[PDB]
Amino acid sequence: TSLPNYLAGNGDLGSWEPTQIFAGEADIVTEGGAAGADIEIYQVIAKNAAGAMVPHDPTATEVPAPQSVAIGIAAQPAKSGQNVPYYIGGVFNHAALGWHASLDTLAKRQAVFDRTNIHIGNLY
Amino acid sequence: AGLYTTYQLLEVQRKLKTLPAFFLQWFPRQINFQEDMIAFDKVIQDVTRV
Repeated sequence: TSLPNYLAGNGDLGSWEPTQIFAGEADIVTEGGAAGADIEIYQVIAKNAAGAMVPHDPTATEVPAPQSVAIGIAAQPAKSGQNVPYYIGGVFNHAALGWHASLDTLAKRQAVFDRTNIHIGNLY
Repeated sequence: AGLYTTYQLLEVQRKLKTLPAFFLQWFPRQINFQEDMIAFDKVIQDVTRV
């Protein structure tokens, strides 16, 4: 870390791409709750049987387990035991969000948030 | 003659060979900079959408 470089050379300093989370104009609404697992930014979240936030996990069970019904979108990342701020309302670009496996197409990603204040849709 | 051959000097023949500037016509902009490195930011803007 000490010396300069006297010799010529090139360097690709880096690249930046915007992440657009909002895809519409509902009332954006947020809440905070304890996490039960490692949650990434804009990961879709559910609440487990103990009321702690857990990343959304459809087909968790033979009766479906409460992790299987999504409840919000993480606004900042958190480790287990920490508080997670998360969105409960708003219109969100499905592409930016973190999704479970097998929840591939937008047609499925909408089905997670029909009965809800959140709605999830495509950007143009 | 005898001691030394006399001479007439006729004018010197100086060939000064040079490399004239050709490629520098596409590098007209000059930057004198003391910083360690030069940097570019290049932006693509696909405004062709309907």
